[PDB]
Amino acid sequence: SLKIRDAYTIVTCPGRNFVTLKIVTESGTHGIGDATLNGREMAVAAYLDEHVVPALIGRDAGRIEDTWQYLYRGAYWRRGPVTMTAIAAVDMALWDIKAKAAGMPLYQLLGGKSRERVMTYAHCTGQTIEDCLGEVARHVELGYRAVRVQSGVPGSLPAEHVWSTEKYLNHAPKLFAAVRERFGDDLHVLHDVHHRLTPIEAARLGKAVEPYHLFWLEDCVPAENQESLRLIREHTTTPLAIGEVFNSIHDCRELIQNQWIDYIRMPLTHGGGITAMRRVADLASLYHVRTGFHGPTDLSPVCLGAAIHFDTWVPNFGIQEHMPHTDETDAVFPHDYRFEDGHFLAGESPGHGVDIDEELAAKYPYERASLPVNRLEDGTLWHW
Amino acid sequence: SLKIRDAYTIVTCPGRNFVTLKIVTESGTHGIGDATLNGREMAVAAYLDEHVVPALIGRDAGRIEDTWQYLYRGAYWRRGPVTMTAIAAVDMALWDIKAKAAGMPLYQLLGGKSRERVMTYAHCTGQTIEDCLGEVARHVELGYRAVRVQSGVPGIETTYYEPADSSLPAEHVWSTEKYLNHAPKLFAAVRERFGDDLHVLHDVHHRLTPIEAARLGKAVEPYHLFWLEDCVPAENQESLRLIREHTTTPLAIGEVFNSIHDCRELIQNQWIDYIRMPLTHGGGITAMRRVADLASLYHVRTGFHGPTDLSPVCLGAAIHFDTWVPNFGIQEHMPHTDETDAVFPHDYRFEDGHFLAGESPGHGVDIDEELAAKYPYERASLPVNRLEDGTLWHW
Ligand SMILES: [Cl-]
Ligand SMILES: [Mg+2]
Ligand SMILES: [Mg+2]
Repeated sequence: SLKIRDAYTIVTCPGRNFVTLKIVTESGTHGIGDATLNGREMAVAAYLDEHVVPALIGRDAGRIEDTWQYLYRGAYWRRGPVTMTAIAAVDMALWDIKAKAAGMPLYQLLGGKSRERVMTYAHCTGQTIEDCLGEVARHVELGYRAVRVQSGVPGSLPAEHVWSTEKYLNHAPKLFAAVRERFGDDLHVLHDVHHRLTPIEAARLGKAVEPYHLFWLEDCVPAENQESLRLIREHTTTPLAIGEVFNSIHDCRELIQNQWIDYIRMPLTHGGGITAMRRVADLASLYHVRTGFHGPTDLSPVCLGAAIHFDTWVPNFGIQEHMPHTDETDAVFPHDYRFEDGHFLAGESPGHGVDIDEELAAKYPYERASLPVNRLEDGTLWHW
Repeated sequence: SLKIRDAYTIVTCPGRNFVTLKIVTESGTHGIGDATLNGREMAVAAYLDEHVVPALIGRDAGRIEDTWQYLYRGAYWRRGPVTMTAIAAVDMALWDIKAKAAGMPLYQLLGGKSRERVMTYAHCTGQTIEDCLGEVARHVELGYRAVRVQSGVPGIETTYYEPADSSLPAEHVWSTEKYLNHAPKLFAAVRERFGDDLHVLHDVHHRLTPIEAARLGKAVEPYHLFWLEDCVPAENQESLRLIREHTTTPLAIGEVFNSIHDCRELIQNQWIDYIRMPLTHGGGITAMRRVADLASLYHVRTGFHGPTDLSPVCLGAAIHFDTWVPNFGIQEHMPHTDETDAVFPHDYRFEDGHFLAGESPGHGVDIDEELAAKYPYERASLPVNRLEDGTLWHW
């Protein structure tokens, strides 16, 4: 393997912000990794630019494991979203370089294909239940076998939304009943609670939606305290998914080992890269837990390409979220993964199959954009 | 309550790097908060500059709790050293403002004094055991009632003073077995020369596995350590169980934590005796009050991390906190340089081995921005540790 000659970040906004890390070896071979942390992007950019990048110069790029441990342990302050995203970007770039050196697409390096295609789900959202059903129909036509459904509840800086738990709990089952009435049983139907309930509230929701057989009920409750899942699991057989806001195996080890969830959602970019996520997937597999990588637009095509490779190999694959990037984003990040009849197909190019067009990236300057916050009707700052 | 008219960071290196957040209200009143994260300073600087500061403008400065929740929950990505340090800086600055508004020193706002002075410990280090003993003698004469003792390990070139000593991480070498065979000799020697009154502390600094730390704890029981600190890496909190079940040497942990969720189980299971997470890295006064209160239910006491890499702003606020908190254990003292002290004027005092909280309204610390500008940032990273075979280990 060859030494790192150069490493640098690229920041671009082709429809939204992305941060990318590029590593270049003495042979000229290079790899890239996603470093995007939505709404806190420059924290990661600075973590990389000032503290990590300079330490990479001269390192042996082949030493993926050593580098991961060096950045993880060597930071002294361990775990965290900025921290683990910086580490993920390095890790992804190094796996890219290793696969290129091997002359293999990334999935081959990981252990080869376990499946012929990677099932996705699409976001189907409407203001009304009827609007949502319209979106489902349009996505089913495109070949999506699974859909995440959400509808309105009647009644630069962060936007401020208002929330009512009880109005939502009383309304949500109506959406799922309408989805089943219109589409029947074959369709996989997913729902994202987006952190807003307490455990016994989520247990009530879980029970209420059992007749609709959801693929998963996602992020029922904030789970910094992993025990938060216990009451839900004890009271419902609706499958549960969690973890897009996680960055470490230590955020979910207990959730997994106690069989409190069915799908782990932590993605490559935020969960410490391929190196770390293999270990999470493997722990999950001991307990029948499957992968369900977060895949919003705010993870770049670099992450998506690598995710599709990972998805193609991992035995306990569950599903891959798909929120299509804009044409501008796809142009900045040329890639060889393909979408066909509701599924991804991994690329065959050595590496994870994604590149970055630096000249085109430079046409789209960073523009600050923040995630919304949520407040209760009395003004209480809540979970968004 | 007044609105925030301005907010900004100040970066300065009067001997080492500090990052400070300053918040200014409509009336001109201001507060400051420590934002320093040793070896990753610019990540926090950017977190604040690019993402938090712009959202602070126009907010009601009196709404400390709401602002804490807004930044913690609103980030979406929760916890973590960069995240929680940024939040702590805001929180500290806002408590500073509130205490000034109340016309009270911070400890009064928290519930008043629980003690008349704040006991500290000093760092005593030397290449040989004899060198270390000379330092103990020197600090005991200064009035320290407590000392953390560290000495070199024969057959090991470098062991765990400003650790962030290079632009890029220095590479140290480590041998667990040489350390385990040697360390008890240090404590034996300290007790032989100084007797039983002195509080003696030791920092294992993350290098052992649980059963190894169990062995060490047992071996040092005769020497009655105040605490054995950071025995094992503790992302998996269960890592403390074997140690606790095998030794009665008191245990301290947590300088590398940033959330109550990093130590909830350690505390509730009674696996530690002292919690070390400090204000700057632990989400500020708002969060650390809750951590200290959970700890008190289980006889756990506070032992705030107090290295040079937390600024006088943190130290001053820590001393106020220490003065009020019922379950106070001890306050670490690593003296700042004269230049650092000049850049952050403050009213806490050190007398006869103890801190005395200030009496001026606020946390009693300010920053001289004109002076701070005279000391430019200089990157400094913490070292890494490798085993003798080259394995990247825990520093
Ligand atoms: Cl972080
Ligand atoms: Mg989600
Ligand atoms: Mg320590």
